[PDB]
Amino acid sequence: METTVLVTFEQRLTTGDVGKLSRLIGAVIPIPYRHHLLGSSQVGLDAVVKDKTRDYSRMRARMREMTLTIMRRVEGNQMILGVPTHGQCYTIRNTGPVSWEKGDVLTTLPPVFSGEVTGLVSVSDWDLVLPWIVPMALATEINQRMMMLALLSLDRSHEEVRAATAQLRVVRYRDATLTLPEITIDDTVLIDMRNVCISLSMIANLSSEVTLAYVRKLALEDSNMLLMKCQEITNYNITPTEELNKLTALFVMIRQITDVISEQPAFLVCDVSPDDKSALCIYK
Amino acid sequence: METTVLVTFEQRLTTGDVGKLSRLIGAVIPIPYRHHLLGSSQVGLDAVVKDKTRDYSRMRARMREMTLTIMRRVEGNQMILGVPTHGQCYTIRNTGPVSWEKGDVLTTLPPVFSGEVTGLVSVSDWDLVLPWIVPMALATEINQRMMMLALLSLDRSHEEVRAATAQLRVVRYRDATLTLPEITIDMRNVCISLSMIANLSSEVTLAYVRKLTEELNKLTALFVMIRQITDVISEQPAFLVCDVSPDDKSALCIYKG
Amino acid sequence: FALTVVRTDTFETDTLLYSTKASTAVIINTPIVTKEDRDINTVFHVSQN
Amino acid sequence: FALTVVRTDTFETDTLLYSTKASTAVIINTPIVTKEDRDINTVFHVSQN
Amino acid sequence: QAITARFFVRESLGEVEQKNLGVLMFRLDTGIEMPSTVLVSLFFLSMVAENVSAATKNTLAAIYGREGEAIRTWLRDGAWRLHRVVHPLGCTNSITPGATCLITCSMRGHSYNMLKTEIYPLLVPKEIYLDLDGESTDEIRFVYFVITYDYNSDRQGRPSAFVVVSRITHRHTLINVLRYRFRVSRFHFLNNSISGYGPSTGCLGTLQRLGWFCSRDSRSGIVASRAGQLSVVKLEKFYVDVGPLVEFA
Repeated sequence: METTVLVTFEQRLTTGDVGKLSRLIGAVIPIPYRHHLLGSSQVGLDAVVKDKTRDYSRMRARMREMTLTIMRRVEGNQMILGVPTHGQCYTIRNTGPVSWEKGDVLTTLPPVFSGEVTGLVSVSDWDLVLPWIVPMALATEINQRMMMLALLSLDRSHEEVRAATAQLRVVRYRDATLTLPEITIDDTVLIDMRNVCISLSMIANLSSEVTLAYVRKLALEDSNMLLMKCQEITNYNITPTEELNKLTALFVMIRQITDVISEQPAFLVCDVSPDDKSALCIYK
Repeated sequence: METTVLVTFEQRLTTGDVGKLSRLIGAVIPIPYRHHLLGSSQVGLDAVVKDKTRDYSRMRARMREMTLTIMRRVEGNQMILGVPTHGQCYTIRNTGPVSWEKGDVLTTLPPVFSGEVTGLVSVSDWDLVLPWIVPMALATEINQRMMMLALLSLDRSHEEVRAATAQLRVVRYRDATLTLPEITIDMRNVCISLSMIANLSSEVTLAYVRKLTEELNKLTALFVMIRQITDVISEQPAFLVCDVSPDDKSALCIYKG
Repeated sequence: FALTVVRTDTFETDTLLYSTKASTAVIINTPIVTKEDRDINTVFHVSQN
Repeated sequence: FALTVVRTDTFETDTLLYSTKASTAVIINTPIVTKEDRDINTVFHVSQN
Repeated sequence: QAITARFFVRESLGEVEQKNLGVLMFRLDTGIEMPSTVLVSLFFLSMVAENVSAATKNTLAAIYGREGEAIRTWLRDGAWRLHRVVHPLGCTNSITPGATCLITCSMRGHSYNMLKTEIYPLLVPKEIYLDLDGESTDEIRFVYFVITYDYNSDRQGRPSAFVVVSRITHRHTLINVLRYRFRVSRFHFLNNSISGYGPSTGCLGTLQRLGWFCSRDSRSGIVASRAGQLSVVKLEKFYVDVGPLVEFA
């Protein structure tokens, strides 16, 4: 479609604002249309961070339907959002509150959801809140706990669900403590949780009896620190080709059930600056 | 034209090693990081095959997390490694045993000395073992046969699944075949994860079928194993050949991720 | 009970426009041209603010 | 029990670096300019080996 | 800037394409050891996909299913389809009216006649194309190739395939909008998935990116050759980007 976006703010930027645009001009914006020229109300997903129902499920789904840019060029009021051509190296400043674990896939974070911060400045009641770039494992965890803390509610009491979210909705990681968004009991969670149930009911048969009894007869052999918690939580066949088809189908089920809680890969980082503020990044 | 990272050698260079490198001008190189420094200790899958406790899943995950690079030239003790960029047309080399056909999707795996050992320019406890550069579905099937070796390998005590592992044991592709190593703690923890998925799939969703903190504990110990087993499947194919040079020394490719 | 039904209706209307001589003043720039490149063609956005 | 407890501390150290006169000779390349296709921030990669 | 590759195509597979350029070509190391390495037309995999109704299926099988029912559909229809065996590479350049067909298939870009006078459209046949479309589209609709089985009898029963064109770029939202209308396939898919206790099946569907196209100049149409007419859909400025084989179930 389009690779170099010109964006005009129709609102008012001052001396402090043209100073503060420089740091955001490191950062990243999703565009709704991928035009050369787009309105600043559309630029960014801040238009629907004020969805009043306010579900991270739909923040997630709309950034899945979005496409990222890289901000550039504080000249006048105009914004050069270079739509990054896939597989090229670009500098990206951080607003995600982590040092990004240099050497990993850095990924899109929809609305932080630990407080509603104003991203750039509040002019004309509009801020520029960008997706925060947190790594792939942290994003997979942050959607994992999203599904988990509503998975408990189908078969357990909702007060016990609240008391267990009181632990497990604060994510424990170095400089990465976040509070999950008072987890949305929703049809959006339902339509994929039912497919999680489908995949687990299918691995209930794609499971070989060898694959059942591997831990159960390795614990009879020796010990491992996984294997103790795995103890807690004639007889066999000689058809390895059908077991290969079992493993193929099982791999499809586990990759499907992982991509349930595993969102899109994004920036693969070339060089993080030594103050950990700017990252040369490839592979959108 | 592109990004270019230099290697300095601690070794006093052998002219035969320089000749083998000048044969391997077109090769591909495993590298941890695109800092412009590279030491010989950093360069190579020597950095993978040094802990003989460790096995093929972490071999593959190290080759995922570590930078895939193309050999360009050698200048005395320094080595020029041009880091490829997605979309450009590059000459690379077939160091693996598998032959290459045109158009094929091309994929990094670590090499295995189980029956098909192929050493290199090694001097002073460092080899330049280059990864097998192998087709995509073949790479996935190598890993599938490895995980079923680590699953079925416990029942060596029975003749039946002993015969099933010996029946597996072997991966055959076009015009180039190879054996496969026996796992009787990377693949062990991999199949600990697989066996937890297999056990708990008949254990955790039975009251979800009828509708569609204990449960969080169980599904946590399910899903983190699910993540750790999914991360070592998606093969991230490095190249995509336009034309193969005959006798399968080299191939002009386009680079992917 | 009783009901109020409300309804807006849309009317296409030619609307006149009267001003003064040199009412608002325009300052425009000499236009910049970006070259977007595709393999099949080149698109040039002229852009004058 | 006795114990020996070990402490990895880390030192921001300033170092001396002495050389001779003609210790290492440098050869400097001409400052070659690298120009790419015209995008709005027309960067030059100016480099010398 | 585009990358193209001259390929061995049999002179008994160079047709159609040779009449009217624009097709997908898949490669495969198949079961017979003497002709193992084969490249494949999109019309040639249409006679393997069940979604092409048997009249149109045997119509293009009457075009060049002579080669199909020689060895090849006995390796695709007869020997059961995997998505592994076939891999998409793009749209043909270099028509090649030579002795042996050497068709220079593109890898990435807008498939073009040389000299920039003619743009090669992608001819996607009708029954494999239409039925998984999303909304009304504007200029950058993306093409995805999805093989979708349905479990009937022989641990898979029947192979079938689709060419889904959608603006929805993202993987998981795209597989969820597949899961919207593929509830039937996952019914009988669950059925033989719970039939296989020890034996196995192999899962439902496999998605991959193929590129994007002009999509407002998109229209359907027809070609005609030996063995008659063939109603297809013409995708004009088809950018090519073969994505990863991403499976779902």
